Amino acid sequence: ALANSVTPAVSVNNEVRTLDNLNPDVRLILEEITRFLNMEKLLPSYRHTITVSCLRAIRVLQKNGHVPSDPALFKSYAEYGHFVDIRIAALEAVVDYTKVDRSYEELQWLLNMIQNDPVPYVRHKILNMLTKNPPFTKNMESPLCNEALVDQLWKLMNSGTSHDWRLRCGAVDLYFTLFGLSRPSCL
Amino acid sequence: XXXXXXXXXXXXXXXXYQVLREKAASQRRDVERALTRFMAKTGETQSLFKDD
Repeated sequence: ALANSVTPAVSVNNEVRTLDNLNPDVRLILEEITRFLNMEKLLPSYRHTITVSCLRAIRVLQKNGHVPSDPALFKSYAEYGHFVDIRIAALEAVVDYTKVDRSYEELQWLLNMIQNDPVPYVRHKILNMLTKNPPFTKNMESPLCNEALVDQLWKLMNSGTSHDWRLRCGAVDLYFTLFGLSRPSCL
Repeated sequence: XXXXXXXXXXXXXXXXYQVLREKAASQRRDVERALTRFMAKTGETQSLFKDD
């Protein structure tokens, strides 16, 4: 419900970057989500589900321009040695971050972690909700997939995906979304 | 009665149910924010803004 307290119209001109210690109730919401994140860091009660809701709240605050659009917290919670739900929420967050913001480097890291991790289900759901929440949208290509991302996605369909069938099935879903029934307008 | 007789003293009644549980929940909030600040400034820290 704190995440459903979307207030997108505070930053009129530049209020993103520790100007006001942004005000007035957003700071109280930040106090409460800080308290619950540190309690579940200390208490933890059942799967860090409070931490999942807090990370969704932190992404909604990044979508409203209060906390700036920085993936580094979500990057540090998409790491290996956490619970499945924490990692899957941070990966949903960074997929939507790559959708809205033009972060190409975190997409490159995301594809490299699709190649390199031992857990199958996080790859499964990265591909699933990357298809559900797509960046680089077909015939809207401003962030220039044609440069080398078509080549690396074609490689990740061909090579490095002999592990499971469903990972290249999700990559088939990726080319369904990304430049589906045509050439990718490269040559 | 000021010299001969006496009485008895208790000197402590409040008996305010909603006020008592407001005080209890405020003390719980204080313990939450105190331990929050303690291990916030103690251990490994990544912030929301730059250098919070």
